[PDB]
Amino acid sequence: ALKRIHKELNDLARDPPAQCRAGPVGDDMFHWQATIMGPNDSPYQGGVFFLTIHFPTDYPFKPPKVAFTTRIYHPNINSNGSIKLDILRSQWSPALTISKVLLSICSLLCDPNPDDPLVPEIARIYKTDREKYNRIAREWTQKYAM
Amino acid sequence: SMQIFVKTLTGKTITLEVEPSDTIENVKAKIQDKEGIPPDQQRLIFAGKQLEDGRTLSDYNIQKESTLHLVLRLRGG
Amino acid sequence: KADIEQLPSYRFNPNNHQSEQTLCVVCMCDFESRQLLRVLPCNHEFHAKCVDKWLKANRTCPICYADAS
Ligand SMILES: [Zn+2]
Ligand SMILES: [Zn+2]
Repeated sequence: ALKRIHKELNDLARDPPAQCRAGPVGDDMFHWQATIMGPNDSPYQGGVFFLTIHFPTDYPFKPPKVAFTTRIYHPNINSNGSIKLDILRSQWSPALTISKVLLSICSLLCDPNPDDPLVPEIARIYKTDREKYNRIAREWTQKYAM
Repeated sequence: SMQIFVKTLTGKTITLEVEPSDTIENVKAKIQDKEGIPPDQQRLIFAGKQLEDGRTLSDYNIQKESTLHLVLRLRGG
Repeated sequence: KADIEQLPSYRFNPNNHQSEQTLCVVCMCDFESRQLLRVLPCNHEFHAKCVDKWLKANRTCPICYADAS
C-alpha cells in the first residue's frame, strides 16, 4: 500500500487541486493532514478548513477515512467532522485518487446533497430558506475557520 | 478444414470452420458473419496473447477445437 | 471466485497499439512489457494480480463501475 500512497503524493504535486494542500504530517505515510480553502462563490468563501486523512492498511482496496477538524455548517457534515460522501464509502474504487476525493469534497461544499442528509435541520433550511442557510454558514465560516 | 470455438461475450457459444492458414483478420470477418459485430469492435485473445490482425492461426499455433476469447470494445466505454 | 479465472488475460506488448489503456489504475503504473493484463467484460483492463485482489471483494470494473460476472 505504501507504494501507491507515494504515487498519489506525486500526482498531487504535478496537478495540485485548486487551492488545496495535503500530505503526511510526519514520518508515517498512512496519516496525512489536508487543508481546503472554502470555494469562492460559496457560503464558505474565505475560510480555511483542516482535514485528517487516514489510509487503511490495504489501501486502495478500502477507501481512506477522511474527516474535518474545523467545525462547519453543512447538511452533509456533522459536528464530529464526519462526511457523508458516496465515494468515501460505497462508491469507492481503486481508480479514485486522493485528488479526486478532495475535489469531490470541494464540490460538496458548493453543492450539498440535501436529499440524503447528515444533518436534517440544516438540510431542511437549505431546501426551504437558502438565504438563512448561507448567512449561518457565512457566520460559522467567520467564527471557527478564520 | 478445422473446427474452432470463440465462446465469449458471456453469452458464449460460436463454432467456426477455418484453415490454419487463415489470418486473424479473416477470423474477425467470419465473426462478423456469424454475429453482427463489426470487426474493428473485436479483440481476440488466446493463450495469453492478443492476436495481431496480420498473423495467422498456424503462426500462433491454434489447434483443432481451440476455444478462444473475444472482447467487445465500445464507441466510448 | 472461480469467475476471476474465466476472464481473459494476456501479456502486454508495447509495440502493438490495439488498446489505448497505457496504465493500470489500481497500481498507477504504466503497462510494462510481458506484464500480465486482465481484461474485463467492459473492455477495461488492468494488471492481473493488481485487479485480481479487487474482484475477490467486489465485482465492478474499477473504472466504469460495470459488473464483471
Ligand atoms: Zn497495476
Ligand atoms: Zn469497465
